[PDB]
Amino acid sequence: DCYHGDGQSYRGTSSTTTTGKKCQSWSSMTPHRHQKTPENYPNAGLTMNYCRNPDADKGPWCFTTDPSVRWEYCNLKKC
Repeated sequence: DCYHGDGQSYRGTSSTTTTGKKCQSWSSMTPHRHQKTPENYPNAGLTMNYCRNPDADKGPWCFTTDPSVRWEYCNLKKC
């Protein structure tokens, strides 16, 4: 659907970036290793590969499943 404000409260099912790439799961370290895991960000709703905003950036984002592109913003409109 959409997100409000900076989308740190977004708990949707969206999981595709702005360029149509599929998001990587927050609990996997492949293809990109990272520290934005549910253990490090317990209140961010980090589940499956859904778009989220653990670091309080401008809007929901995800690590991508393309080995060449670490992360991008998600394909979501601002409510």
